[PDB]
Amino acid sequence: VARKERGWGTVWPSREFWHRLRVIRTQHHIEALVEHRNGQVVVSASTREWAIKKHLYSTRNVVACESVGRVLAERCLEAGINFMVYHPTPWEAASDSIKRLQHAMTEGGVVLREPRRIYE
Amino acid sequence: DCNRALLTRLHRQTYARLYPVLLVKQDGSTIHIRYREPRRMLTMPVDLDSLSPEERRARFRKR
Amino acid sequence: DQAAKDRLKKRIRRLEKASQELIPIEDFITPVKFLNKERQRPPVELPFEESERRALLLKRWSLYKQREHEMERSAIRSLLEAQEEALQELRLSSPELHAEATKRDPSLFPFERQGPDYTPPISDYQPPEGRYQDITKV
Amino acid sequence: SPWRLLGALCLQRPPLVTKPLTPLQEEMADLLQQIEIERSLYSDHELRALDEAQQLAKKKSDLAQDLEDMWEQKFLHFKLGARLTEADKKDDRTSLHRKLDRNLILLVREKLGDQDIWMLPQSDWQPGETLRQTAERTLATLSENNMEAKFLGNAPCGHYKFKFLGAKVFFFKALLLTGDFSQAGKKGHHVWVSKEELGDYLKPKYLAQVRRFLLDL
Amino acid sequence: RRAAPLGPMPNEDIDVSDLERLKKYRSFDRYRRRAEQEARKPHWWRTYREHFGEESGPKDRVDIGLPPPKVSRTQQLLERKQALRELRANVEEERAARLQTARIPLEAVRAEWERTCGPYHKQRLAEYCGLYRDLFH
Amino acid sequence: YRSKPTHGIGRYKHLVKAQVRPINLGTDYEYGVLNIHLIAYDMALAESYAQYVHNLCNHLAIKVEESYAMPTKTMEVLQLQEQGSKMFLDAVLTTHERVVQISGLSATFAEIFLEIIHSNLPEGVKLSVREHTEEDFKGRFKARPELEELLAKLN
Ligand SMILES: [Mg+2]
Repeated sequence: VARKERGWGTVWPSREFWHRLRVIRTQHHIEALVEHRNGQVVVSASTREWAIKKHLYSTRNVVACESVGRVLAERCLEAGINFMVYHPTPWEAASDSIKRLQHAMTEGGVVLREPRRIYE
Repeated sequence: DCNRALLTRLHRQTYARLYPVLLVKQDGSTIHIRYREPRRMLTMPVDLDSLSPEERRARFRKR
Repeated sequence: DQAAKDRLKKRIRRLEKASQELIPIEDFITPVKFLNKERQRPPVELPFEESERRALLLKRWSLYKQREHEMERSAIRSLLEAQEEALQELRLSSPELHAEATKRDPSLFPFERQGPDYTPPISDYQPPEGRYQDITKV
Repeated sequence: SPWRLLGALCLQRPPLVTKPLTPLQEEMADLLQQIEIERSLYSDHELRALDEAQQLAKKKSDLAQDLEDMWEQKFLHFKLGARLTEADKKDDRTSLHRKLDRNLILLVREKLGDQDIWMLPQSDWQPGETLRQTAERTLATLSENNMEAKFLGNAPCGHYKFKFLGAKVFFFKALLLTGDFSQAGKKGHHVWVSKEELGDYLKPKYLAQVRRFLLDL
Repeated sequence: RRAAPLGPMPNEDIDVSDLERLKKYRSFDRYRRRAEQEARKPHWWRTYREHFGEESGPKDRVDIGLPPPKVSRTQQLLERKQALRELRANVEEERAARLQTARIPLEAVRAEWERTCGPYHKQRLAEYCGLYRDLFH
Repeated sequence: YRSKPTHGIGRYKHLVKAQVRPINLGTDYEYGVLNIHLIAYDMALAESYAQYVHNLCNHLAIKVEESYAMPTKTMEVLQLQEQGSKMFLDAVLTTHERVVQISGLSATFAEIFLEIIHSNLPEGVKLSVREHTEEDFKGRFKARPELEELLAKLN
């Protein structure tokens, strides 16, 4: 029953959410964030972390995106956040890494596309 | 440094099968050319001779 | 008479105001005959050994290309730095000399050069005779 | 500060024969040929061969190969030019036709009264002249030969000074198109030389970094 | 009537003349990165961050806690580097990275997370959920 | 608003524009609109060397005007048969020309640039470098038989 920030529409992405998945795919590293509408970061899974970094190979891969997605899904289950909104760019939607990262998020137990507000 | 742009393929979708044919100009030089009809050698002939060379070509054809 | 010249100049004006449309390029267009020669072309099942050899060879090729681009850029940077300190030295040497030497010469305008070939030209060689007939469509 | 005036020229011979492939480029050429065959949509020669094959098979159940043999025979009859004009003579560094793969540069040998120099060709110009025409008259004069060489442009490239009074040296770069060297057995020692044995032969500090603006290729 | 700006304009740094020489970004993702970098700076005009509850903005956080562990940075860097080199040395790692089939021991990832950056992550969860605000202000 | 200090914060049209002679000055000699022609009988060499020249221009920050292709010139090889005075058909030799249209350089960078080009010429590529004239622009265009008919009726 909290207030989402409805509106905008002339800009992108739509700011109507409680938590948003933010995937930054740098030419070296992969960094995923769960952001509140305040702009603060809640939980993040990046390949800049040494804990993942001694466990994966070749930081850029689709497999690296899988590692990021599974680690962030486990961290979201640990943090008690189960719903988020992911708003990918239409060329990022057809990519191999983002699609199987969404697959890893779904298999991880985090359900995307947040539920509708009660008396919105 | 002549080997930089030589390593390449044809990037088009639909195209026939090409062959490495060796072509010669009006000299001893040879050039690798992707060309159909898989012959190993291709030659280019002498054209028109000259004003003082047409008689020499006719004399060479007679002899 | 003069009316013929009037309708004439009307014609040069009217067909001048039309478009200057380009010739089509043959190479950018797939020919019509290339359609039905595909039914007897089967796909080839690529083996795993061949695929991994191709992939690792591609990684080595990408590394070699990156290194070779790096040394070519280093060579052009060395030539440019030499030419920078060079033009500075000649400018410190004489004013009239860099007044003259900052030109591109008109002899550069027909710059033509031919690439190297596989085998060198041989001497005392007589190719046969022939003719060329231009079938380039206009 | 008195200035002693010296031009110079860099007479570049272009390669005539392409260098052989490194093994990585050879195996990439094999890969590129393989994928051209894989993406190739047959040919008029192979279609005819397959058609003749199936019609002869159907006729015996109920020519392209001749052309292949003829083309291979006319290839085997033709002998190509020799790629190695270096190792058959194996001694002459003097001749223009020495090396076909690499780029070549010219040096001449002179004994001076106070110096013994191993030198790239140089010049001397009165101040009314321009250094481009100075390089042209040097090329036309000192080598007594007919070198039709395309100069690149007016901008100089090599730039070194040695001070006694100073003395100042400007190398140009000009590319040979065609050549005719009369008196090939002249007493003037001229050598056509590439970069590695250039580095072997050139002693001076001013001539040691000609390789900085000479392309390594 | 015209007034003087109180500080720099956003786009006054780049040159209007000679537009062809200025490098362009051709990526909407590059614009997204640049705009999200630009939106976090404290501009002098009225902003969304000023009005919509940034929770006092910059806050001098009083730290009441244990000392951080002193770990030698050069030794840590060299052992991480050597572990990475021995990791890229293997060929089966290349095979598993290429063929899209590789798994990680998430229990060991969780353990190293709890040792390394788990404190800072739990600090930012407590800051987000307001544990510090209603206990230690 | 006009009176506010935040006026013109939305100004964008001065940053994006959306609506040739050589300049011979004597000291800075910028020379304009040139065509680099790459002539070959082989598709792969012509297209790849055009790609290499264009990428070298992009790295060396030349403002490139265009990157285009001339129409193909199809030569026919008719040879004189041995033992006869007869013509036989041998080869269909296609000539392709890939041209890079570059705007402006300097004389210094002309020695550097052309030196790199004829250092990097591949096998079987004829290099040509010329200016932009009327004939080089008319070369991509079709014939004008109706205009030559009108000009012949003029004369
Ligand atoms: Mg460190």
